[PDB]
Amino acid sequence: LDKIAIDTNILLYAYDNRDLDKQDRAVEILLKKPFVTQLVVFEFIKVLERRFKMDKKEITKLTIKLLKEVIIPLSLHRDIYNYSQFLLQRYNFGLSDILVLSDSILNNCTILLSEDMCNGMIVDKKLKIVNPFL
Amino acid sequence: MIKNILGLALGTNSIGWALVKQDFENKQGEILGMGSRIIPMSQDILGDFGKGNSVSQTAERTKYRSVRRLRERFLLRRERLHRVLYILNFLPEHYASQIDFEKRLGKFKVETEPKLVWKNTDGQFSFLFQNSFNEMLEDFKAAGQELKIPYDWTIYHLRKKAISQKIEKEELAWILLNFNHKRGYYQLRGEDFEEEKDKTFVRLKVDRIVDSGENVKGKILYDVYFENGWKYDKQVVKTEDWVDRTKEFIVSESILKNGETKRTFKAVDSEKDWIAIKTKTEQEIEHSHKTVGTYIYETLLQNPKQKIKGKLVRTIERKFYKEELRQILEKQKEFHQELQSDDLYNDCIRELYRNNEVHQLTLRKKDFVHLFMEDIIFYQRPLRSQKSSVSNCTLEFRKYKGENGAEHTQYLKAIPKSNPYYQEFRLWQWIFNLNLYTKDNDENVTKVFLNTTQDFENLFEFLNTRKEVDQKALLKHFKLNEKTHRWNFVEDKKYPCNETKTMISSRLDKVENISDDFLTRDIEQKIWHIIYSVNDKVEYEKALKSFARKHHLDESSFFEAFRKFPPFKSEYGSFSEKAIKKLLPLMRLGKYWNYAEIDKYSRERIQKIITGEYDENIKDKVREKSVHLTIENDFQGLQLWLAQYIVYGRHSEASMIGKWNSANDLEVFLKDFKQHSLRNPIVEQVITETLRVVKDIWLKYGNGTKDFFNEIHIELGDTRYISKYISGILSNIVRVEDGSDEGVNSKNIVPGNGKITTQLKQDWGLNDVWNDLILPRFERMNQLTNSKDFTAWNENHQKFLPTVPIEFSKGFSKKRIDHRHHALDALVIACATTDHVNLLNNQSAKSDTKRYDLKKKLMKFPKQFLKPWEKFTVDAKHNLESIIVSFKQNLRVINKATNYYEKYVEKDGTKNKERVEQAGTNWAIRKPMHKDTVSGKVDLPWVKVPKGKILTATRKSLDSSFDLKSIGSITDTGIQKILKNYLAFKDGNPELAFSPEGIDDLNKNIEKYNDGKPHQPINKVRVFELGSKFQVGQTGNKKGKYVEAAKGTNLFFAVYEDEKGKRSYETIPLNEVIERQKQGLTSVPLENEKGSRLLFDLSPNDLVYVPEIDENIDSNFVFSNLNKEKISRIYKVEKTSGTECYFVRQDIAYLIKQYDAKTKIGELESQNKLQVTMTDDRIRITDTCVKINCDRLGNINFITKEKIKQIFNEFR
Ligand SMILES: [Mg+2]
Repeated sequence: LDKIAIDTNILLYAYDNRDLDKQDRAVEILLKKPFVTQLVVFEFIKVLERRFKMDKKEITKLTIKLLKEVIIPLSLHRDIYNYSQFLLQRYNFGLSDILVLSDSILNNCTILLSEDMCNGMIVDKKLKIVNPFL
Repeated sequence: MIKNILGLALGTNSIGWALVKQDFENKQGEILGMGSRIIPMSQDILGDFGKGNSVSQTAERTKYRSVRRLRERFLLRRERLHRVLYILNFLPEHYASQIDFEKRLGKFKVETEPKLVWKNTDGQFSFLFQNSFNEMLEDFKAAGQELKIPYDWTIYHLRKKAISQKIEKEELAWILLNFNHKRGYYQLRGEDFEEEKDKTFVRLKVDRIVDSGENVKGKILYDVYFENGWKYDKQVVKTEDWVDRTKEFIVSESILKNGETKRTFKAVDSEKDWIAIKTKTEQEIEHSHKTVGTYIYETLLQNPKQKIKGKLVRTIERKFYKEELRQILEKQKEFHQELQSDDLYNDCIRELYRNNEVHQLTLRKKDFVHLFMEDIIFYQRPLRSQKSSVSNCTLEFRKYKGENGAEHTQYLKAIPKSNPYYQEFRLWQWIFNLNLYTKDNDENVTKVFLNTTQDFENLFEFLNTRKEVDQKALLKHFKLNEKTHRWNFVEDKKYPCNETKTMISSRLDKVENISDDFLTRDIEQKIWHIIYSVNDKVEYEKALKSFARKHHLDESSFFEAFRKFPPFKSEYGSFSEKAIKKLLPLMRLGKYWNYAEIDKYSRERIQKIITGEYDENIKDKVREKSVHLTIENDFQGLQLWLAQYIVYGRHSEASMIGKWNSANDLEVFLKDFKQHSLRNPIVEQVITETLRVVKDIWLKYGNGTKDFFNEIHIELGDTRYISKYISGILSNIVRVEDGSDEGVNSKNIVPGNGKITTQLKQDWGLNDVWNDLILPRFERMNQLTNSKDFTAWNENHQKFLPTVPIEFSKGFSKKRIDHRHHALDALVIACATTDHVNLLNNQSAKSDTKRYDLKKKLMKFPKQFLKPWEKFTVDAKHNLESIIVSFKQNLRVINKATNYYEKYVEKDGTKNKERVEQAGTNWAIRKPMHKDTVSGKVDLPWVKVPKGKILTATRKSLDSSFDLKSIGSITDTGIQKILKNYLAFKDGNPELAFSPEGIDDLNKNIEKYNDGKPHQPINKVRVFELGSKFQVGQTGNKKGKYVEAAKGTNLFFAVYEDEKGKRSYETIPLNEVIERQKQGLTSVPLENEKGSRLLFDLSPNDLVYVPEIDENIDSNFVFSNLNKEKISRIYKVEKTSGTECYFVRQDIAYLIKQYDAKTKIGELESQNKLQVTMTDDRIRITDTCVKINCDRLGNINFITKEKIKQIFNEFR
C-alpha cells in the first residue's frame, strides 16, 4: 500500500552486533523486502571496507547475496541532481543525505527507514522519515 | 575620414541591422556585418493591427481576470449566505451537515455535492418539500393540464407563495440562495435621467404612406402613419418593406418646454437586440403588476414546456429582484419570530464582522431585511479609485529622506481641470492673450481699446458672469459689431469661460430666500470639493444636506438645485494647484494685483531683477527679456512664460539633451523602461528589441569602447509615430557635445525613405542580387508545378527572372518571401549618405549649377549612382548568403507570482486592516492550459475503441451542416434513426431538411419518424469523437471534463537515441512540463522509459542543422566555417504533434503559393511545412538533425576551451 526504503545505518546495524536489540530491529525490517538505492549500497561497501576492514572479495559476495535475496535495489534516476538542488532550498541536511532522499522520492518511496535523519517530518509532502529503533 | 554607420530597418515585427565601416573619400569600404531579428507574430495580428480589435495579450488577460473576479465575488456571497443561514438555523439538517463552519467557513466539504431540495440515504435520493409539491400539483389540477411535473419546479410556485403565506425556514434559505444566484443588470452611477425614461417597446403596423413630396436624388419620399396616431420622424424611401407591415421600435417621449412630447424612434429587433429583449421583458412584467418570479410562474402555468432561463427573462433591472425579495422578507418577518430577534442579529453581525468594530456598531441598528438585501446579496463594490494614474506636476517637487538612508523626490499630482483656481488661470490666460482685429483695414486695433488696467478688469468681471465667451459677447462687451471687427480667432468657435462660478451663481440664485453675499471664493472652493470629492449618489445627497445645514440657509430648494449637479468631467491639467496658486498673483492686474500674496522666492527674484544686480540664476537672456520690469509695479498683466521663470527660475522646457557614454547607460534605461508606456504593445516591443540588438552589437563590435558608432540611420517602411520617439532615444549615443549638434534630435540621425532605397537597389545591382538569391525556390516551384511560367527569360540581362501567374499574383511580392530583405534594407540605408537623401528630397533645385556638383559626385553620368566601393556587390551577396536569422522565443511556462490580500493584523495590542503577502510559493502558469470547449466521456458498444484512445462527446446545435456520416457520428442511436427517416423523407437534402422550419416540422411530426412512438423535440445533439483528450482536473467534478490541448502550447519535442543508435521522438504535454518545472526538474525528461538517453529537446523557432547524406557528424563542432551550403542546410521547428515534427527552411518567411484544397498544389504541401528537407533528397530531418543555439546577433555559440575553463572558474 506504500513503498518503503532504507538507509545505510539500517544495514550497518543489521551486520554489526555491538547492540543486539537494534540488530534485531534491523533484521526484522530487512525481512519485509525493503527497497534500497544504489548510493546506500556504495556507502555500505565503503564503510565495510574502511570501518570493519573486511577484504574486497567477501564484501562483494555479501553485497551480491543481499541484493539477490534480501533487498530490492532501486535504479538510479536521471533527475537526482536537479531534484537534490530543489530539495536543498527548504531542507538543511547533508549532501549525501539529500541525494539519498532525492533518489528515494523519485522512485515513489513513501517511507525512509533511517536513524540519523531527525525522524518525523515529511519531505516535500511525498516521503516521511521514520526512526524504527524508537 | 573613417566612418562607422549603423543602418536599422524596423518593420512591423522585424528588425534589420547593418553595421559598416567605410571611407567615403577614397571610395573604400568593408561591411562589418548585418543581421535580422524576427519577433514571431502570426499573420492574424499583421492583418488585424491595421484596424485593431482587442489586439493585445493584456486585453485577453484582463478579460479572464475579470471573469474570475466575478465568479469569486459570487462564491463569497454564497459563503456569507451559508454562514448567516446556519447561525440563524434555517438550513435542513443534512445540508448543514456537509458544510464546514470552523476553518473553511461556508464552503462545501471536500468531495461533496450537496443539494438543498434532495436528501440522500442508503443510496436513495428523496425530495424534501412534499407538501409544497402537492400544493403545486393542486394548482396544475385547477389549471387542468397535467399531473406530471419535476420536483424542482416548486421554486417559482413557492417564490410566489411567500408573498402572502408562511413557509418554512428551509424555504427561505432556498429562495435567498436562488436570488443570490441570479442578481440582474444594474448601473452603479445612478444619476437619474429625464423624469420619463419612456423607452417603450411597442409593435405598430403602418396603415398608409402618404407622399410627402420630398424629391431627393430623383426619388420622392413618403411619411408613416400608425393606428395610434404616431409618425416616424425619419423619411421612408423604399415602400416594399414599409407598407402594411408591423414595425417595432423603442420610443422615448420627452416633455419639451413648448408643452408637447418629443417622441423618439429607433429600430429594434425581437430576440436579437439585448436592449429590445430587456425592454420587452420589462414591459411584460410591468403590465402584469406582479413580481418577476410571479410572472415566471404564471408563464409556467400557461405553458409547462416554456424554458425560463436565457429565453423568457434574461436581462432585467436589479430593482425588480430587490422589490420581490424585500416583499417576501417583510411578509415572512411576521410569522418567524427569529427574523425579529436581536441576539441572533448581533451574533450574525459579529460572525460577519468580528474584526470590524465600526461596521458591527453601524449595522447593529438595522434589521435582517437590510442584511439580506443591502449587505450580502445586492451589495456591489464601488469603482476602484482611478486617481493613482493621474499625471504629476512638472513644476513642484518635494524632497524627503526615506527609510533607505537616502533623500529622494515625490512629485505633486496634477490639479483637476474643474478646479476654480485652474479655471481662473485659464480665463486669465485667454483674456491676456486677446488681440483684436478690424474688418476694414485689418489693422491691429488692440492696445487702443485695451490699454489701461480698467478695461482688462472690466473684461474679467464681465466674463465671470458668463459660462462661455464667443464672438457676439466679446464684440458686444466693447460695443463693437460683427460687420466691423474680429478677435483674431475662429469666428464660429467657443472657448471655456470659467463656467463653474457662473453655474454656482445660477444655482445660488435659484435657491433664493438668501442675500447676494453667500457665494465667495471659499464657498466656491468648498462647493467644488463637496461635489467632486463625494462621487456617490446617496453620500452626495448627505453632503449637500450637511452643507445646507451648517450655513444659515434654507434646505428646501438648494438641495433640489444641487442634487442634479452634473458630475465633473474627467480631466486634469499639466501642473498642480501649488503652481497655479504661486503664479496667479503675478498675472492679475488692478485691484487683483497685489504684492503681498507673493511668496518669498518670487518676491526676492523680482527685487533682484529690478535692482539689476547679478545672481547665479540670472542670465543675459533674462536681462534681455525682463529689461522692461524696472519697477516692482510693472509686474502687471504678466504671461505664463515670464511668470514661470520668475517663480521657478527656468525658461520653459529645454530638455536635457542626453548623452550615453557606453552601453551601461542604455542597459540601465532598458531596465528602467516602464511597460505600457506607448500607444500599443507592438510598437513598444519592437523598440525594446531594437534597443536589445543595438546593445548587443555595441558590446560585441565595440568591445566596451565609447563612441564606436558614428552615425545611425532609421527606416520604418500607423507606424509613423515611432520615428520621432526612436530618434529621440537614439540621439543619446552619437550626439556631439561641442554645440555643433544641438536640438531635439541629433543631426547625425538620418531617416530614410522608400525612394532612395529602391533607387539604390536598382542602380547598384542589389535587385539582381536579391533575384538570383531567391531563384532556387522559383525553379523548385517550376519543377513541382510542371510549368515554366514561374521563371521568365529576359535578353536585356540574358537570364531567368522570377515571375508569377496572374491568379497567384493577388498578394504576391518578391521581396517579402525571405527574412533577409530586412538586412538588405538595413545595408542600403546604411550606405545611403545624407547627400543621397537630401538630393532625392530636394530634386527641385531652381539652378543646375547648385546641384551639378552632387550630380557628379553621387551619380555616374543622370544615369546610375556610383557604388560605395569596388566590391560592394560581391561582399553584399556573400554576406547575404552567409547570414543566419535569429528568432526571439517565448517559453514562459510558469513564473513566480505575489499575492497581497487585506487582513486585520494584530499589532501593538490593536487590530489594523493591512496588506499581507500570501504565504508559501504560488506559481503562475503563463500559458493557456487547454481549450475552452468541454467534452464528456461516453462509451458506445457499437463502436470499436482501440487502446490508448477514448470516446468523448459534446453537444452541437442542429443545422443544415449535418450529412449522412455526421448523423452516423451521433451518440444517440434512436436520434440517428429518426434523423435518417426524416432525411430520407427529405430526399437526402441536408440544406432543406435541417432548416429551422424543417427542424420544427420534424419536432411536431416526430411520431411519423419514430414509428408512432413519442419523443421530445430536437434542438441539440451530442456528437462523439474517438480521440485522446485529457482531464481538466482531479477534484470534484473536474474529472468529468475532457478538453483538448490549447493552440500553441506544444512547446517541447524530445528526441532521444538508444545505445545502438536508433532515434526516438516524443511530445511532452504542457501538464508534464508544468509539474516537472514546479518540482525544480528540467522541462523534458532526461531519459525516456524506453531506455534511451535524451539527445535534445526542440521548441518552436529553434534552429537545427541537417548534415549531408554522405558526411557523418558526431563531434564535428567547428561552427565558424559557415559557407553557403552549411547555412542553407539550417531548418527551423514550426509545429509539433505526437511524434511528428515540422520544419521550415530558416530563410523562408512567406510561401510563394499556399496550399489549397481544390487544386491541391502548394509550395510546402498540405501542412505548409515538411517533416523532411525541402530539397530533392527528402530525408527526414529528425533522424540526423543537430540542435544549434545562437545569440541575438545570429552568431553560433559552441563550447570552447575557454568556456570550459570559465564554467567552473566562476564557482571558484
Ligand atoms: Mg547517510
